[PDB]
Amino acid sequence: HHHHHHMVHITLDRNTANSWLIISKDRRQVRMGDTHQNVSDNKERFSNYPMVLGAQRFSSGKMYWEVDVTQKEAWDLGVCRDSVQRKGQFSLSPENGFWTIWLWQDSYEAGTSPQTTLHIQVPPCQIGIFVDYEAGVVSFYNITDHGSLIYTFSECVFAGPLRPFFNVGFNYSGGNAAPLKLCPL
Ligand SMILES: COCc1nnc(N)s1
Repeated sequence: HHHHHHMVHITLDRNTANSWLIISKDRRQVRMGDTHQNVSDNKERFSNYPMVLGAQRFSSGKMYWEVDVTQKEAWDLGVCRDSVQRKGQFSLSPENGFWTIWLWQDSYEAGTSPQTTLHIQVPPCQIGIFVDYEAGVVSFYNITDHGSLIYTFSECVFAGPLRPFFNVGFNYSGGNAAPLKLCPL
């Protein structure tokens, strides 16, 4: 791919984070804390899952960013509508306003309904996410494997402003404490 030149500087929005997340001072890293992080509750916070949004909102153009997933066992990444549900249980699907992939139990899947099996030969340490708003495209790239394509959502019906979307995953196993990190340009 040749998408690197649409690179954007993404920062995390503390106000949207689940109350157990810890976001770094530079707003570029997030990890699961071992307890409630002593913040007040608000209507923006994801209640049920260890999720957080980027601060940036996109309604046009082409955007590209990269996320470090080194040594994590579980995570979700992609984009979502600014108006996605925050409270209670929900599935990650385009019908619910999410364009995502994930790692779970040693398999990678795209968040279609129902979910789609991904075929990745080289487990990624860094993921590139590309959004073309006008074209209705969200694509994922394996930075560890020379930028190879992972998955493309096409004919996307965004139906609103988009935000970068992150899930650090639970850490029931004691093997998923590592952060998600936004990689430098
Ligand atoms: C000010 O926030 C009001 C709230 N209502 N539901 C929550 N989860 S917190």
